[PDB]
Amino acid sequence: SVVKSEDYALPSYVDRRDYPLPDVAHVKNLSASQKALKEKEKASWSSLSIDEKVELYRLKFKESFAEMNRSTNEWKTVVGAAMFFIGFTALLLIWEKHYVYGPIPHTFEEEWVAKQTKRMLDMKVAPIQGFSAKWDYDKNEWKK
Amino acid sequence: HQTHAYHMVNPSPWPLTGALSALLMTSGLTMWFHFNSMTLLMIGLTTNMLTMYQWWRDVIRESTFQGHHTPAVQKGLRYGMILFIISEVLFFTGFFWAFYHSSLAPTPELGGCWPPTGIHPLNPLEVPLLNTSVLLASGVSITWAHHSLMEGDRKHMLQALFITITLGVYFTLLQASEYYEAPFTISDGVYGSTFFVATGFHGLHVIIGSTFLIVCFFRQLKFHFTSNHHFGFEAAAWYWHFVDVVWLFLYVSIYWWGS
Amino acid sequence: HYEEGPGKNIPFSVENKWRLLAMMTLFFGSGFAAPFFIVRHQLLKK
Amino acid sequence: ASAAKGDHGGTGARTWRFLTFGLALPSVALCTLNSWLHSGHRERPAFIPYHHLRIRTKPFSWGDGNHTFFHNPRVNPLPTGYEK
Amino acid sequence: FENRVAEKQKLFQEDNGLPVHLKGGATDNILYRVTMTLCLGGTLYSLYCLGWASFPHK
Amino acid sequence: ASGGGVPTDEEQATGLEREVMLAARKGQDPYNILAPKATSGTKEDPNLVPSITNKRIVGCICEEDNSTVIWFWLHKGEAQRCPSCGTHYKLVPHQLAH
Amino acid sequence: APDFHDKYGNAVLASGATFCVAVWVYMATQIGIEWNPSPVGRVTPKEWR
Amino acid sequence: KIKNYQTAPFDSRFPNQNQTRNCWQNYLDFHRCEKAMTAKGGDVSVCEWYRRVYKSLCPISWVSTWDDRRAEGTFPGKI
Amino acid sequence: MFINRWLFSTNHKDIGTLYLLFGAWAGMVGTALSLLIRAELGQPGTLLGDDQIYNVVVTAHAFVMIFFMVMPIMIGGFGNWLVPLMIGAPDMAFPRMNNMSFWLLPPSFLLLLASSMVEAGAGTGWTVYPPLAGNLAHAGASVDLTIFSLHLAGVSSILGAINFITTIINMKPPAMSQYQTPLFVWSVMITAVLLLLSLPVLAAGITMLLTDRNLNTTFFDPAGGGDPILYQHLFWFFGHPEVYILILPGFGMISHIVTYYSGKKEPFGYMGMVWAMMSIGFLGFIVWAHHMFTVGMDVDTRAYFTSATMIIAIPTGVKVFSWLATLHGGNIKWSPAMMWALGFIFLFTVGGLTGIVLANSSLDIVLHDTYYVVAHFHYVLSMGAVFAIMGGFVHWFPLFSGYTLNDTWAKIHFAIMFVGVNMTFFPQHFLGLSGMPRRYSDYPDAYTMWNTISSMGSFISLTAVMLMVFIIWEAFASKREVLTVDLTTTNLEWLNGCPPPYHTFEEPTYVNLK
Amino acid sequence: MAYPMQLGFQDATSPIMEELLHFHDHTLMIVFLISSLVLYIISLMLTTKLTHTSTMDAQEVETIWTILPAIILILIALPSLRILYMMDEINNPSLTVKTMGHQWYWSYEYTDYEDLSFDSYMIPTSELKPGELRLLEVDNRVVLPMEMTIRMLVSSEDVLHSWAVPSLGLKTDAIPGRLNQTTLMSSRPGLYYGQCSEICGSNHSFMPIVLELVPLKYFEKWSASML
Amino acid sequence: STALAKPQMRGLLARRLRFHIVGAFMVSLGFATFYKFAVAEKRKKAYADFYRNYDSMKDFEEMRKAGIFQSAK
Amino acid sequence: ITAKPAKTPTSPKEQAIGLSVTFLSFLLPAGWVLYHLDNYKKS
Amino acid sequence: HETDEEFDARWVTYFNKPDIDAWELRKGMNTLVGYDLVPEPKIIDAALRACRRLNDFASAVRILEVVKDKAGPHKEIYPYVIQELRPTLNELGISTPEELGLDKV
Ligand code: HEA
Ligand code: HEA
Ligand SMILES: CCCCC/C=C/C/C=C/C/C=C/C/C=C\CCCC(=O)O[C@H](COC(=O)CCCCCCCCCCCCCCCCC)COP(=O)(O)OCCN
Ligand SMILES: CCCCCC/C=C\CCCCCCCCCC(=O)O[C@H](COC(=O)CCCCCCCCCCCCCCC)COP(=O)(O)OC[C@@H](O)CO
Ligand SMILES: CCCCCCCCCCO[C@@H]1O[C@H](CO)[C@@H](O[C@H]2O[C@H](CO)[C@@H](O)[C@H](O)[C@@H]2O)[C@@H](O)[C@H]1O
Ligand code: CUA
Ligand SMILES: [Cu+2]
Ligand SMILES: [Mg+2]
Ligand code: NA
Ligand SMILES: [Zn+2]
Repeated sequence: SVVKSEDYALPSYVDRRDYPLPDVAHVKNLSASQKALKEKEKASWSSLSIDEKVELYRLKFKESFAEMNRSTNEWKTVVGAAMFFIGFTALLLIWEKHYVYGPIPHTFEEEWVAKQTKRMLDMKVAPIQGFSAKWDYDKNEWKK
Repeated sequence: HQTHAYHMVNPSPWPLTGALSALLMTSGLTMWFHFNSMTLLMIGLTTNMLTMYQWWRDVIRESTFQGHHTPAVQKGLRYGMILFIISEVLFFTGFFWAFYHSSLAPTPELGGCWPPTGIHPLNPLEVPLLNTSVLLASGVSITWAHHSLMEGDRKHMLQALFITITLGVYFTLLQASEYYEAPFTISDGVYGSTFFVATGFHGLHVIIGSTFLIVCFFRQLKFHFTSNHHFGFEAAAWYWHFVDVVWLFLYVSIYWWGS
Repeated sequence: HYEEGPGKNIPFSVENKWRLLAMMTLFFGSGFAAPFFIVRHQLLKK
Repeated sequence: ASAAKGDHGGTGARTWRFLTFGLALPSVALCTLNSWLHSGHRERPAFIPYHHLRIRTKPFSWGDGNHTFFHNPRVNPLPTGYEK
Repeated sequence: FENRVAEKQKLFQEDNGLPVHLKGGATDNILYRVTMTLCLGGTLYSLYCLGWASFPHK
Repeated sequence: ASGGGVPTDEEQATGLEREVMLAARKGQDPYNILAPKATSGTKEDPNLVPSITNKRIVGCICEEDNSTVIWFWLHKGEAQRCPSCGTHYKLVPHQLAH
Repeated sequence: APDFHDKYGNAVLASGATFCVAVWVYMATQIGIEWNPSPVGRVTPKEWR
Repeated sequence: KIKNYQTAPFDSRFPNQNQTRNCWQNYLDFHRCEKAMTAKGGDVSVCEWYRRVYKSLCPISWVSTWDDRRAEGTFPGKI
Repeated sequence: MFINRWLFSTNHKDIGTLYLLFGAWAGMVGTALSLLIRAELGQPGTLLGDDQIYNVVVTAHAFVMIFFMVMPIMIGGFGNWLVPLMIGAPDMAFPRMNNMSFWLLPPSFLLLLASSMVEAGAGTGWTVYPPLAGNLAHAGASVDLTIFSLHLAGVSSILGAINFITTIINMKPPAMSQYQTPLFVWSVMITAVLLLLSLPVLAAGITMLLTDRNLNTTFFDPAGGGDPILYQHLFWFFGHPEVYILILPGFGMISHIVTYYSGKKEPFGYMGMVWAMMSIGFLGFIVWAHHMFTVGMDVDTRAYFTSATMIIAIPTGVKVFSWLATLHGGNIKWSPAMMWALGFIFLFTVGGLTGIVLANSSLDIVLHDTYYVVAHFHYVLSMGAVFAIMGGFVHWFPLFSGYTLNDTWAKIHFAIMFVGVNMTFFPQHFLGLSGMPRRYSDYPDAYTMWNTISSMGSFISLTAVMLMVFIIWEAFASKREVLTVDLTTTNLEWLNGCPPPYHTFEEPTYVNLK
Repeated sequence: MAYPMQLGFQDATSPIMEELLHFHDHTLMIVFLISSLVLYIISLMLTTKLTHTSTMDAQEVETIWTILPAIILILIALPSLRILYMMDEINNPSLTVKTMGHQWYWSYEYTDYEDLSFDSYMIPTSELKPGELRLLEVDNRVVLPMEMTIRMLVSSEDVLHSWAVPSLGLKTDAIPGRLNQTTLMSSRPGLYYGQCSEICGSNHSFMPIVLELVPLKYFEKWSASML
Repeated sequence: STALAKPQMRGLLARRLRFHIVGAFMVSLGFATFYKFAVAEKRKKAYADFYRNYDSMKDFEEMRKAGIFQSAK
Repeated sequence: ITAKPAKTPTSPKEQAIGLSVTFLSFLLPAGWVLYHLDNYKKS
Repeated sequence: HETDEEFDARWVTYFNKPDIDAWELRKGMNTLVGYDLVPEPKIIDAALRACRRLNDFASAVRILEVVKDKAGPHKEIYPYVIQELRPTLNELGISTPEELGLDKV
């Protein structure tokens, strides 16, 4: 039952799928009725009751395979919380845009862009695949 | 109580004073190079010397006087020293690389030849040959010294080690004088640069090694070494061979082949 | 000899979690603040 | 190589002392002779202000910033030539 | 010279609880105090120097 | 040509150095310089593990050339077995310094 | 006996997701960030010379 | 006469990315030739190919510095 | 008492702890620097000033992340804490010298900060190439302070390498051969060898820069017949080995972490892993000029450096596959450390592969000095080295401290970091292929989108770094004391308890020769 | 030039750059395949409750995972090296042009026949003409004849720079005291942009390169007009 | 009251591995085929088709009239 | 790994404090600098 | 290595050692579950009987749990095994984990 720091050098108990029979019993000290139960265990197990069998199991082991291998709802907390902090990051970005960044260059104004785009087309920027390739020079429009 | 053979060292201030003295020397150099002042530097050099002195004193206390240097400890010190020497070889390696790089592809600024136009190298058959015979001989006397110490011979140890130191000192004086006499300087392009920096760090190592030998000499005077336990001496001797071998590479490359 | 065990093999106290919070804050905070204040220092010279 | 001598029955103190005084020191004495003979000041070459030499990208941190550390007046010209 | 190593072994093996760097006696303490004073002093002074160099002198 | 005046380890070695040296001469290894030799490691012939306390870490290289070493505390009392190969070890507590 | 995740999992996931989507959509579209998307299919080229 | 030059041709002596020596060499060759011809009583025009090649390859500032140095007596190459 | 213990230490665990503290603090500095980078690049135009201030920031970022965070944490911290425990040694061979290796770091760092405070800082790139780094283009004390900072870090690491090599060769149980030492230990030994051989060459190179700047030498100055390219060879002769130094102990910790959380007693193909680390260590000394494909080098040299660089893929591949083989058939524990490790395996592979792209000098002509290089190295450093450090930190924190982290919080932390670093660096591949140069404070308008998204990702990372501090505070605040650790039979470092006593292995382990 | 949201290389302008695009597609395929396989096997290892935790034999599967990657490397190195030697092939250029790096601009020298040289500076953002590109335009472009083999010689008069034009697959470092050679051949007329590619101080970001490719006849008359 | 059949009880992990490594291999070839069609061949045919009837003078002339060149009006 | 229950439990509220104070110690000083950047850039 | 039948026989014999002790019981099971297989009914039969000789009911039940676990997603295996073990389970009075409620989380 109760494990202590200064027992680290002693054989200990674990619940592990791949180490089914640990080095010590889950419970080492036995009450009077528990002692009587260990005695009865020396006779035919058919005479043991279901409750007695469960009790013998629970003396030897802490959790069953089913208990130890159970899944949990941790993922919800984890994913939820990560989304929360990513969301919080957006607030930092908002603060930064508002108070730190000035206006961007004039070359991003809509009219500048429209003129630059024509010029890029007149110069046939990336004419094979990247940019001008996507412009229909015959119909004077973006390729549908 | 331990039942292994290694040395648990007493908590020590020397690592800290060592590190701080590094900060004072590097700061100091900065201060000297840029703010025309030598004071930080002088302080750094002082604490550096005081650190080295006490630290190695303590090593002597721990070994000769306290007995912590079991064979397993001694074996560790051997690897330590070998590893240290390897690291020094690689340091020198960089300077040789620089030398071979400049001199094998002399650029148009130099006249496109080696030695560069306007450089008149020292004659390698003069003082540099003398320097070579000095270090080589010292390699011999130090081996005599080692053997005498293993054979339990106090007097001849002291004689051979003295001779070895005198030779070290000789090389140093000859080199000081060459430096003074040399018609080229550290500022005479890559010729002066590689020459003085490589032979300069070498000279520094000769001074360190001589000093280490002198420490050995005094420890021997004080009977510290036994005929079988004397690592400090071996270490100094390995270091000393290292110094000698770097010289032979300097001689072949820079004085002879680079002339 | 020295104190051993959880919370004793370390150069800082973990006796009080609030004092600890303050220390960690100063420690990691001074690290993080430094470059901003160095940037500021450069900007305000020339 | 094998040098030209012999011993090898046992390399001890006696042998290394033999080499110290029989070979090493005599070589140092010979080279010392050779050196303190081929010495004598050779005549300093005409000064030519070559741009690959007498480099000054920053003053030296001693003296007047323009003399190398082991400046020898006799043989090391300044960037503007030999000294008086 | 005579071999006085045994006296030094007795001194440094004295069970007085002193760390090796202080075990020689009162001079160890003085030399330690000089060293540490020069180092701590010098370090404060290097911090002062950085402070000074950190600002333009036009 | 020759004389003396250099102390020997016998005369001058001290502290732990001296202890290792004297121990070695009596064929003993109180400071664990040597690798102990395995017994057959059965229940009847267990590996004898000296100790100055009541437990000691054993590392068992189960088969020659295994790269994996199996580590466990060996306690005073009944022989324990290596959890990987079952070879037996028994603690033999105390002494070293008389 | 139900742990932190059994009691709060669903809420932390729901309100975490909602918050993150809301504030990223807001930052992406409402505060004047220039993403500089491709002109292709969006910009009408205009005379520049 | 044997000319009609576009640019310095491939030269198997300097086949790599670093062309510094190609400039230098052709610079020396031109000025060597020029000195040979100006001395022994002959014509500079036979030096012309080296002049074209170095002019094509060498940065103006290099040529310019080299020429200043030849005037000054500080040119480190042999002419 | 306090001074004797923390300023005068000769204890390998205390000195490990000092290194981790130092390392964590450096990480905060390195993180701030990297936010400044990404703030400047987060929208087109000028935020801070011209390229000088900008590159002062870039340079300090790299120096701090490499010499003050990664190396101190992996080698100083994990190395000192774990190596003696994993071989049952009572300490390091040179316990006092070990302390000096630590105390050299604060002064080193102080020198780096000084150089950024005097004059206009060292805006040179962490490579510190002349002539930009020389005394005319970078007049005054900043570059000299940088050089001296590197000298101190260098001495720190050379002495540390000597200490680790000696400890690992000389202080194992007599019956334990080299082929019975854990992979972490191997990884640290091989690292130490590379340090011992490569740092002195850098030392030589930067000394030469120091003398060109202050003593009128001309190693790198064409005027005096020197060569700027000689500097590059000296620096990279160190610099490639350096990156293997930064990843090897990571590889070491990955092997333990993966083995542990797979519930295996041993890594798959131990000898193959030893072989692979050795081969990588050796090959990393003969490939340095792949940093120089654009400097004007002969075609055959370029052919050789391309081919020798590529071969590194083979041993590295054996490692990657062996990690997967270790997972195979495991009883997988999905701990936070395991997540770091699994991320490590994938993202390191990606970065390694983009390194293989760069090995081809043909294509490197176009990629060199672009963001494609930046994306390659941040995959292997910001996701590689850092993931291994995080994995190691969470896995061993309970051994170092005696306390447990909150696992949920740690998984949250992993998740945020993972999104952060990917958002930061993945788009930089596009920026590189399309030609955005390195070390720019501003870029032509076309590159705006990927730079925006990259800076956003860097803010997410910032969030993860903040959360990390809170997580460590929470562990120390709550004081959940470790009880039982599984698999001690194959993880010696855990067997003396958490934390272990000040003195461990005063009585050495017993190992039979048989 | 690069265009907004670009994912890959700028379109090839020279036969060499086309060659690098095909070689990069080939390598990228291999990069996707291997990293996607790794990710796949990770997930495979991780998605079963079946276990096998006893000692696994290694000397058999290590063959496969050494030989396969070795084969893959050779399949990269072959086309890698073919391209590398192509780029080195003797070509006989019609024209030699030098460029010198400076803080912070480029100068060009065309000194085959006449003494032509000029400085090339970034157009300041405040002075862009409508439709011009921020940080990319220069006052004086490097006019060159299209469809001809040109030898570019690169150097610097101060710190390192590096001369790059991504569309033509070019990048040559500019090192003082050194004269680096590359060759340039555009398949098409037009304007081809690049940027200084070695950190060179305060304005490293602001010393771009603009090539103007036109027919020989227009190049000749430009040269003449530029003396 | 029917018994159950003895199922396969050995090598379950190995068998799963073999099955899926073989599957990974098949997907790899399918992606290699796809990629050498939607990327590699697509690229070669784009360049081939572009240059097949490309007229560089005509291209120049269009550029010139649009006004883009310093050296040609 | 198994562990004892916290010796000094840190409740949700206490965590919210530690987390706030942590984030604040990173955000406030940087925020201050960045916010006053313009004041620095021309003064 | 060896054939399937030799392996199983080797394990049957291991567990059938009349005077098998507690340590060998554990070592046997803990080693056996490392392999890529679900132990054959005959091997489990032998292990269970060893549990009986060692008066250890709880380990018998834990053995049945480990069989289930080793089958992973192959849900057919465990009930086949139990079916084959039924005479043994009746003879020794071993209740299954399911009969004991130990299969519920
Ligand atoms: C931890 C740090 C680290 C590591 C481990 C590496 C590892 C590698 N690096 Fe690099 N690198 C850096 C950090 C690192 N790098 C940094 C910081 C720079 C920039 C320096 C500067 O300029 O500032 C840089 C720059 C750099 C360049 C220069 C690019 C340029 O500047 O133009 C090159 C070119 O060859 C290169 C290549 C490689 C290669 C081939 C590897 C290999 O070691 C990777 C091998 C791994 C794999 C290949 C993946 C695993 C293998 C498999 C899954 C098997 C199958 C694979 C194949 C069949 C290919 N790196
Ligand atoms: C390990 C080295 C390392 C790391 C981790 C990083 C991390 C990051 N780097 Fe860095 N970077 C370099 C090394 C590194 N970098 C180098 C060498 C260069 C080239 C410099 C040059 O050109 O000269 C460079 C260049 C570089 C540039 C290009 C500059 C330019 O060309 O103009 C950019 C821009 O986006 C960038 C950004 C970032 C970002 C956002 C992170 C973020 O991912 C960081 C998020 C924070 C962390 C990942 C780390 C925290 C870890 C700890 C705090 C320890 C925790 C404590 C314990 C566990 C106890 N970096
Ligand atoms: C007699 C032979 C013994 C040599 C030692 C001599 C004493 C001086 C002290 C310095 C020792 C340091 C060694 C190497 C340093 C660099 C150059 C020294 C070599 C030297 O001594 O060269 C002298 C130049 O001195 C100069 O500038 C020197 C100016 C002195 C400033 C020292 C510079 C300090 C540089 C610090 C570098 C330290 C970094 C190393 C890191 C190690 C790894 C961390 C040559 O004189 P000259 O007048 O040019 O020519 C002679 C003309 N008649
Ligand atoms: C003007 C002069 C100043 C110049 C600056 C440098 C100054 C000089 C440094 C000279 C080095 C002195 C070293 C003295 C060390 C004495 C301590 C010692 O030697 O300690 C010995 C151990 O070796 C050990 O630690 C081995 C210790 C090895 C030290 C190695 C020395 C190299 C230092 C190099 C530092 C410079 C860096 C180079 C710059 C590029 C003690 O063991 P034993 O000898 O077996 O004794 C025990 C027996 O008695 C038992 O019977
Ligand atoms: C790169 C990492 C950094 C990420 C971004 C930082 C996240 C934001 C943290 C907020 O920091 C504060 O924000 C303020 C405003 O929101 C400040 O008030 C300033 O501005 C005010 C409001 O307009 C005044 O009330 C005050 O005087 C004050 O100076 C300022 O001092 C600062 O401490
Ligand atoms: Cu010029 Cu960067
Ligand atoms: Cu590299
Ligand atoms: Mg470059
Ligand atoms: Na910007
Ligand atoms: Zn065993």
